[PDB]
Amino acid sequence: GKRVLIVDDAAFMRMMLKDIITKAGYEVAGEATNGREAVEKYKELKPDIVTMDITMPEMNGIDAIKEIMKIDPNAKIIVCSAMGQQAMVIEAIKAGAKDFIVKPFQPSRVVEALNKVS
Amino acid sequence: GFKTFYIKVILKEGTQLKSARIYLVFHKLEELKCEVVRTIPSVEEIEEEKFENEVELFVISPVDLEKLSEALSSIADIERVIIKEV
Repeated sequence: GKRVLIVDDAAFMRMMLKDIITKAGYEVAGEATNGREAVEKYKELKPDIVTMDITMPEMNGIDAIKEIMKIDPNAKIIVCSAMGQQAMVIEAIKAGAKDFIVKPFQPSRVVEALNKVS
Repeated sequence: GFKTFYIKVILKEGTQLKSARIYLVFHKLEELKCEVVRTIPSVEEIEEEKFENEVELFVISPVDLEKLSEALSSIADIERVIIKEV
């Protein structure tokens, strides 16, 4: 019930999230570097929670959210954004995302987001 | 016999993307089928972040205090949610 699928292009960003997740009592189900891989990993890993980076519009994290929602209408997705992205975040929430966190990652915020989505 | 509640959402000083954080509150209220009657500041100002660390709402709710408070407490990154039946 604490398995997370981490989706982010940057290896360092995923590392920072893995560290927070582990220290917070959750576990890394797996990771993806893009949205296409995210949907594939969602089907195979069946994670409880997904963290989806949407900081890079070209990466199309929003489309991956919609695809994951189609695969599982009960999916629990936490969007990872940057400052100034309120419009994209609101759009992601309407697409099905449950909550959001903002970079750079603040452990206490990530921990509460994980706890609350559960 | 619906109910009307006064709600005050208080955010922490550093809270990022406050308009999106507040949107989550509006999204939760709509999920519970509540109707927002009035807000402080106006909806336009909220969407433009023309506020500090708190937002006030007056809503008509088909659910009671306990379920409403439980639902609003499920939102992360909120210092406090003040709810009073009116």
